[PDB]
Amino acid sequence: MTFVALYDYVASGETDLSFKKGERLQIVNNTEGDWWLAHSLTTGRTGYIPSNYVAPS
Repeated sequence: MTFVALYDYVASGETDLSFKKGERLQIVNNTEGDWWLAHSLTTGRTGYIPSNYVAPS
């Protein structure tokens, strides 16, 4: 499922994914939690993102 970033996000660790507002991100894993594993359709990188920064697209 594809979500779209509502805000910019700047990563702070090894495992999260930076992204820009409007970037489209594929869900890799959102089975549970506030942090989701996502895959960017702009960069192709995969990492954890804050779920409250994205909405379905």
